[PDB]
Amino acid sequence: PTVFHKRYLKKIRDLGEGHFGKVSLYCYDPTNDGTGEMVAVKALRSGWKQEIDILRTLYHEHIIKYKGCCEDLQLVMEYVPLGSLRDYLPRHSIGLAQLLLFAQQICEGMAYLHAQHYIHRDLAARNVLLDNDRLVKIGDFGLAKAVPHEYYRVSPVFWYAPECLKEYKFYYASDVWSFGVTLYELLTHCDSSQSPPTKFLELIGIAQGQMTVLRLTELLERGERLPRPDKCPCEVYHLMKNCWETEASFRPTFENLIPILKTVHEKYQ
Ligand SMILES: O=C1N=Cc2nc(-c3c(F)cccc3F)cc(Nc3ccc(C(=O)N4CCCC4)cc3)c21
Repeated sequence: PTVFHKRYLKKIRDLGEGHFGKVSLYCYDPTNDGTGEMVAVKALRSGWKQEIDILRTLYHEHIIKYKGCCEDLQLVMEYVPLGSLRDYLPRHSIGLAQLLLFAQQICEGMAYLHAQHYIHRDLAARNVLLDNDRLVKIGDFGLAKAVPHEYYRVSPVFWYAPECLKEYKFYYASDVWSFGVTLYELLTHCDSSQSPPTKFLELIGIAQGQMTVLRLTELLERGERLPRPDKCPCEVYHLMKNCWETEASFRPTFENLIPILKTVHEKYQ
């Protein structure tokens, strides 16, 4: 039942490019009548095996469902046709309350992941999938690692805390910084023109590209941050800034954020 066979799997289309692999849509049809379920299949070496071993362990309402494996090994997951928040939000006017629900849902999945002693390492809107209108699922565990220790010794730098950029140490609290950035993306409706790379490169400029990471590190340590999104309530932006505390230990955990987001969700609903 965990094993899928190459002969009964037929390709429909490519879905995208993740960390250490391409994601493709297949229909898995043993019966030969298109009755069988549609599945997302990710394909590749050392780190690839790790993504299979990680996601095999994980089971949660807001983590993408592992279905099985296949001999090319390939990783078979549930298919979520609505795709990512990065894809979805630019075309669908979604209200503030729904966005906060998604935010709550991300933290519940991340709180689960951390309790299993894993860090994600690319928590970004491109890796948050919609199952349905009020159900996010976190995808792409290609950079995910098992914490040995308080951190893993290590790249999407515009989502990364100063300690990752400077000291090459990824903490549980580093994922919370990234969540802060993801929350910024949701509140801008994942608008390209307001994206973290666009905004940070406006602040840094591109006259000296060899020192992008240095200049990014320096501005963050100066206390400069991404602006408040249009129509974002002040309360919510403070929560963002709390996730972007320079000192990692002053950031809330994902367990701390859940009841806060529940209450903020209930306010604007
Ligand atoms: O269903 C899935 N099961 C796992 C998984 N992973 C990803 C994924 C990821 F999480 C991170 C990075 C890259 C990825 F591909 C995406 C994905 N569903 C997708 C659904 C629709 C489109 C699509 O039709 N698009 C997109 C642009 C407009 C056209 C594409 C992908 C799934």
